[PDB]
This record gives sequence, structure tokens and C-alpha cells, in this order.
Amino acid sequence: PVFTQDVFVGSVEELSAAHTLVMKINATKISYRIVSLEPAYPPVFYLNKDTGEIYTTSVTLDREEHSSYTLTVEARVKQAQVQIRILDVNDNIPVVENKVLEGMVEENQVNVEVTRIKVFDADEIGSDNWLANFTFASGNEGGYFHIETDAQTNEGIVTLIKEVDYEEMKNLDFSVIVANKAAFHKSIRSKYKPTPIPIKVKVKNVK
Amino acid sequence: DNINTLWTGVNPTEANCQIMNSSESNDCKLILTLVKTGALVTAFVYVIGVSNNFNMLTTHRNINFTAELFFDSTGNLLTRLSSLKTPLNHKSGQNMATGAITNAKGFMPSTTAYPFNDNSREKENYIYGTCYYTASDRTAFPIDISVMLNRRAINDETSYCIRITWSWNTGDAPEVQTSATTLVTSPFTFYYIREDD
Amino acid sequence: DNINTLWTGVNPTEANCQIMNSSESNDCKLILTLVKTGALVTAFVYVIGVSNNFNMLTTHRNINFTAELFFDSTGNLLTRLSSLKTPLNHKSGQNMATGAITNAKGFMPSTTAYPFNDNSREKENYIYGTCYYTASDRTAFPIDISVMLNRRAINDETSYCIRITWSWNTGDAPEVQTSATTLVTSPFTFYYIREDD
Amino acid sequence: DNINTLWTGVNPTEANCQIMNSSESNDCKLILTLVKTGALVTAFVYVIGVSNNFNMLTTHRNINFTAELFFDSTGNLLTRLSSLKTPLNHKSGQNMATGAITNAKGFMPSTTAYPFNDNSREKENYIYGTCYYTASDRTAFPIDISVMLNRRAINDETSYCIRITWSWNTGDAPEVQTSATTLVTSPFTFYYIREDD
Repeated sequence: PVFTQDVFVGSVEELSAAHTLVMKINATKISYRIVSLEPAYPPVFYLNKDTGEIYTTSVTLDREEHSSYTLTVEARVKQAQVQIRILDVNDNIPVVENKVLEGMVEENQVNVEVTRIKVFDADEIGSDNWLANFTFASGNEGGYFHIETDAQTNEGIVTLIKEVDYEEMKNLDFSVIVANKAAFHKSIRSKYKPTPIPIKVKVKNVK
Repeated sequence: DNINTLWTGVNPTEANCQIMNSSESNDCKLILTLVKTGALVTAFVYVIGVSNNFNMLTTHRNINFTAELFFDSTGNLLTRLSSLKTPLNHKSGQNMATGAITNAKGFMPSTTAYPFNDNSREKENYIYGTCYYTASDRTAFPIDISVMLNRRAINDETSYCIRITWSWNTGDAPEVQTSATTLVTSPFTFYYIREDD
Repeated sequence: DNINTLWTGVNPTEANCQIMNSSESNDCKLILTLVKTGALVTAFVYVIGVSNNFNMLTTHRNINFTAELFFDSTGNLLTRLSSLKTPLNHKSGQNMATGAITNAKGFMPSTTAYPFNDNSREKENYIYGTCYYTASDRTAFPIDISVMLNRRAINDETSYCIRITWSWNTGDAPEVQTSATTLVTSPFTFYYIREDD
Repeated sequence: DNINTLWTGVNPTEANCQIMNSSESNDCKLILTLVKTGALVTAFVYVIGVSNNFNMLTTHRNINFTAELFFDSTGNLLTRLSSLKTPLNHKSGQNMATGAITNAKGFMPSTTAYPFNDNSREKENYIYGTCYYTASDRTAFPIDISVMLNRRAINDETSYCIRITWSWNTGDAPEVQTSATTLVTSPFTFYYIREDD
């Protein structure tokens, strides 16, 4: 048989169900077989020797373990190469890496950063599954602090846009919840427990 | 054989129960099937939302709602006091069999195993379980069910009580205002020793 | 149709079992019901503490207590070894139908489904589930239940074995000594494939 | 009385279902029983591993596999399409009663209860549960189960459908490459509403 392309490319989603048609090897009875698999482990792909359609097996794929798979295949000699990229699904919750969060605000200052909150997500870097969406659980009902997501480091930057009175002894201590920008996958949804991370605000007594 | 079933039927055309007190009419369909199995009754219960105020419950992170069924000494459903406003009946095809019932007493919780007005045996009047709400994005949020059998009678005419309370307290709301379609709870099956015929 | 049920009866007057090995007399009430459902048996089992030693268990963090029932070639309970010291009988209202039993074997667990002394099939002899203890503060505390069917027979006359092990391991006991009143578990329902009549 | 059962038998001699499409032949035993209980059908299902490819699944952190049963308008299993390749039949001792089956339509999910191709009632076609796997260290390992009823028909001969999807996702595989012996699941019992005979 003669293959129609030396390099085939397909994609399948992370946590794909069993017998999900990944892609199709084209050549032109034709009997196929898998010559080799990198990283060869675990056996997550199945080649139907009669039709040449590559499916997923009962071994659920895992992207954070293996980025992409390289198959060397034969048809009945010539060997063809196939690259299968696993598409990420938001199946890992972010965990706040920084623990002791005690911001130091300066009295009567506007448009100044209050603090930084480091975050970790095992999801694909740069995708919506990886960026962190911050919501103010409590302590910012008065509209003083604003939080943004530095996508470069996936960090929650807390800044201030309102002048504060130190002598007022305003209890600016607050607490936040962390969640990825894209909705969580069905695997961990209903397992998501939004435990709030607090942060303390310290006010400089400007003289 | 059909005499051994006591159910509301399968998907009654119109809403037949009022769970939320705020509702001025029936706000959902309560599908309940009680089957005699030797010395026990197999109860099979779930709810299908109808009214918008009921279906909107899918958008709240913490919800709870209760269905109370009260039966007189002969087992007939007290519609005026209960949450199910359509009397139970036997099986005819996939519907209720229109006609009188005389053996309803056999389906009710036994007044011995589940006694009225006794604190010492109180703990024996509670069953617990869990169902699932399937989301529009194909999740499965667990709903905690607490069932109480005849352990308290509010009125004199009440002779058997079955209070089923669904609740959840989750992280993310199952649905959003636009994606919310209906509140259908996965079937819940429980067992209770039945009263003597 | 009372012949299709084999139970200890609704709450007996006195303690009817010896679960904890430390107790010298009947220490609690074991309520067990078995109902034939076609080719299966539905078991419906729970406990009601009586002795102070048994009731005090709720004040402990790490408990595990087992009720063991054994049956001969005729399905009759071997009281001398089984924890449940009172035999099982058919239904008669809320009590045992005092009389001879012939089809007890029909309720017993199938040896073909659940073999004796065969390592290769060991995993077929285990069932698992959860029951709930209702706390005095109106909260449900989980309690694991592990059921072993047959597998191991101690002696020659043992032909069927049902071991029901209740357990719980937490960091905070469900109750305290001043609030612990009685150890009562919500009914646990399980199923098994039954021996031929 | 044996007509109220339709099951695969107890521990069939050879594998009776090809659960993995990658397997060249039958790879696991699907022990399934359906019992009529008035208006409901109780299904009782579990899986026994035979082939090495299926037995090795115990060693992987994430696994999912589905057993699909398609039944035609007269309740007979379409073997050429389903995972389980042996037609069901009634109970006869611990075997299948070789003979013609006409009442199988009563064991099938009701079309009015679990519709085909109706989005508004889609959520009604979902049931959930938890099986357990007995690790070699005598510890229970949960396995989530999703049971879909009807909801789609592959080809024109499919009148009823039951899809049982087992799956687990955890950080440590229940076994290791040396300890794995076989993959046997603890029984799962679920209920559903049945169609008219």
C-alpha cells in the first residue's frame, strides 16, 4: 500500500471517553499495525488493523502527564509518522501558593499595588484553563481594592484606587476565592470547594 | 399483580405537588412509587420542575426543599395538608388506575418500627441518602436526601407521615440564568418496614 | 405471602444479639429482614443499642463491631455461634410467625455465586455500603458497612456465613458522654444472589 | 415464579461480553440480573475480569469502560451490537432457563419514563451509583457508575438501551503491576420504571 501523507496530525481531548475516534490513517486488502509508540506507555491508543482509525482505549488519556504521543505505523515496508496532541481540559483546581498574605497599604494613596497572590494551576500554560479569575469573597464591599490577573505569572495583583484614612483605623482585611477563568470540567465540578484565602491590609500612618 | 403498586403515575400531564411555600399553585411533578416487597415497602421518588420559581433553584449554591406527605388511618393521601395534591393510586399501564383503594394501609410506614411521640426511639425514624442533579454541561451534583418517617403528627387526622427533604450546599452553582432549563433529581430509592395490612 | 420474608421481627422486647465480644449477655437489638425478590435476596439490617457498653461506642473515635450469622444445610440459624441468638422466622404482623420453617435455604446466599475457600474468586464475596448514625444534634454521621458472604466457614456444620461489620474512624466522635443516649443506625439495604430453594 | 428474572446466570463458564472493543474476543463476564418488582425493575450488575488486557486496568490511575445493551421491540438483546453476546433468560437454579422469552418487554425501560430523542426530558435518563473494588490489601476502592437509559438509538432495530459506564480517577492506582490478579467489581443495584408487558 501507499500512504497518502508522511506526517499525519490529529488531536483528542484530555479525559476522553473510551472508543473516541481520535483520527484516521489513510493509505491505498490493507492491513495496519503500530510499529512503535513514544513514550510507549500507557497503551492509550488502538489501531483498527482493518479500517485504520485510531481510537482511544479504556486507559483514559492524561495531558499533564504526557503532552503528545508519537506513533510510528505501517500499512500492508514504508513507515509513517503520526503526532497526536492531547487537548487540555480544565481538570485541575488552582491552589494558592502564597500563604502569609499581609498587605501594606500607604495612607491616602490611589492606583497603587497592595500585594501579590501567587497561584499554581497544573493546566496548560496560557490557556483559559490556567489563568486565575479572582473574586472578592469579603472585605472589599466598600470598593477600595481592585484585583487583576497577571497572565504572565498567573498572579493576582491587588491594588488600591481609593484614598484611605489611617486614623480611621479602617479594617481593610479581606479574603478572596480563586477559580480559573474558564468553567471547571465536569470531573471536578461538584468537587470544587471554594475555601477562601484571607489577606491582611496594613496602613502606613502618613504624618 | 397491579394491586401491589401505589404511585403518582409516570410524568403526569400537569404539575401535581407544591413544594415551595411561596408557590400559589403546583410548582413541580412529584413521581413517587411505593411497592410491597415482603415485610418492606420500596419507595422510589423524584421531582421534575415545572414552575419557573422552582426550576430557578438550580442557580443557587445552597438550596433545600421538602415534600411532606400525610395519610389518614386508611392510607389515603390527605391532599389538603400534604405536598402532593393528587391522590395516589394503583398501576394501570403507565398511569394511575382510576378507582377506589382499600389496601392502602399496607404501604404506610409501620407505626411500631416508626412510633409517634417517643423521644427515646427518635433516632430510628430517620433515613438518609443521596441523589444527583445532572447539569447542562453533564456534571453530577450530589443532593443530600433526609427522609423522616412517622415520628411527629401535626394534626389529629394525621396517622402516617413521610417528609423527604432534598438539599445541597456546593461550590459552584449547577446552572446559570441562561443555561438553567429544569430541576430533575436523579431517582432516590429507600426502604421502610411497612404497617400491617 | 408471608412465606417470602425471613426476619427477626420488628423491635423485640429484649436484646436479641451479642455483637460486642466483651458483653456477657444480649447487648443490643439486631433487626435483620430478608425478602425474596425473584432471583435475589434483599437484606435490610440495622442495630439498636441496649447495653451501656454498646451505647457508649458513639463516644469513641475508632470503632468497628461485627455481627456474624451462620447457617447449616437447612438454612436454620446456628445460634450457638451466630451473634444473633434468636432464630429468624417468617412475618406475622409485626412479629415472628412462630412455627416450622422449611424453605430457609431459599433465603441463604448462593455458594456458586459466593464460593467457600477459593482464592481466585475471593473478590466476589465482598459487598460494601454506608449507613448513617443520627446524632443528638440532628446531624448524620457516616458509618461504613462491609459485608462478607460465605468465603470462610469455621466448622463442619456451617454452610452459609454472613458477616456484617459496622465501622467508623474519624477525628471527632459523633457524640459526647453527656449527649450519647443510644447507638442506632439507619437501615442498611443490600442485595445478594440467593441459593436455590 | 422464575419468570420474574432475566439474568446472565451465576459465574458463566466462559466470558460472555466483549467490554473492550480492542479485544479480539470476549474479555470479561458481565453478571447482570433484572427482577420485576411491581412497577419497577431492579437491575443488579457487576463485572469479572478474564483477559489480561482487561485485568491490567487495575494498575492505571484513570480508567473508564462502558457495557452497552440494546434491546429490540420484543425485549430480546441484540447480541451483534451489545457488549454482552449471550441472550438473557429466566432463572433456573443458578443457570439460564433455555427457552423462548415473550415477557422481556416488561424488563425494559419505559419509553414514557425514559424518552428517545427528547431534549426537554433529557436529564431523566441519568442514574448514578458507586461500586467498590476489593484491593489486594483488603481495602475498598470506589468506582463511579453512570447508567443511561434509552436517550439515543444507534440503528433502526434499537428499541431500548442501557449503558453502564464504570470509571475511576484518582492519584494512586488501586494496585501495582505485580499485585494485580483480576478486576472484579462489587455489585451495583439500581432501579427503573418498566414498560407495559
